Amino acid sequence: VLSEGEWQLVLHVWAKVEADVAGHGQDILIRLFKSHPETLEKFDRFKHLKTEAEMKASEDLKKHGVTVLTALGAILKKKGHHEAELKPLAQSHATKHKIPIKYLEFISEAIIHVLHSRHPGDFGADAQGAMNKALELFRKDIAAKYKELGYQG
Ligand code: HEM
Repeated sequence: VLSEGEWQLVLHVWAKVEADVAGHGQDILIRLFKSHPETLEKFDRFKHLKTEAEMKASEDLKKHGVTVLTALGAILKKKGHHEAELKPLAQSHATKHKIPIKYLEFISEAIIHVLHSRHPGDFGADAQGAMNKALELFRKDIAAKYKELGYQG
C-alpha cells in the first residue's frame, strides 16, 4: 500500500505528464518497441513499423499512446481504489490481446525511463521509488485477475 506521501509524489509527476500526454505516450511506446521488439509483434496495426523514424512519424501510434496514458492516469488517480478501472483492462489484455504479465513489467520500466528524461527536478529517487511501487501495485492486481481467468503470466 502506498502512503499518502508516496501517492502525492506520483500524482505530482503525473500532472506534468498530463501537460503533453501525446509526446509522453510516443516516447514510451517507441522505448518499449525498441527495447523489447517482441512486444511490437502483439500489434497488428504497428507491425509494419521498421525504424525509429517511422515510429516517430506514425499518427496512429501517437493516438494509441494517448489511449494508454489516459487509462493509466485514470487508475493512478484512484490511489489504489481502482477495481472498476483495472478489471476491464485485465480482461481484455489477458483474453483478447494475449499480453503476458512480463510485458507489463517492460512497459513499466519504459514509463519510468521517460519520466526520468523529461522531469528530473520532479522525479528524483524518492519519486522514482513511489512510481515503481504504484506500477507494482498495478501489475499485482492485474496478475490476480489473470490468475483467476487462467492466464497468470
Ligand atoms: C501501462 C499498461 C497498459 C495500459 C493502461 C493499456 C491500456 C490499453 C487500452 C486502454 C486499450 C484499448 C481498450 C482495450 O482493448 O482494452 C489497449 C489496447 C491494446 N493494448 Fe494495451 N495497455 C497497456 C499495456 C499493454 C502492453 C504492454 C501491450 C503489448 C505489449 C498491450 C497491448 C494492447 C493491444 C495489442 C491493444 C489493442 C490494439 C488495437 O487496437 O489493435 N497493452 N491497451
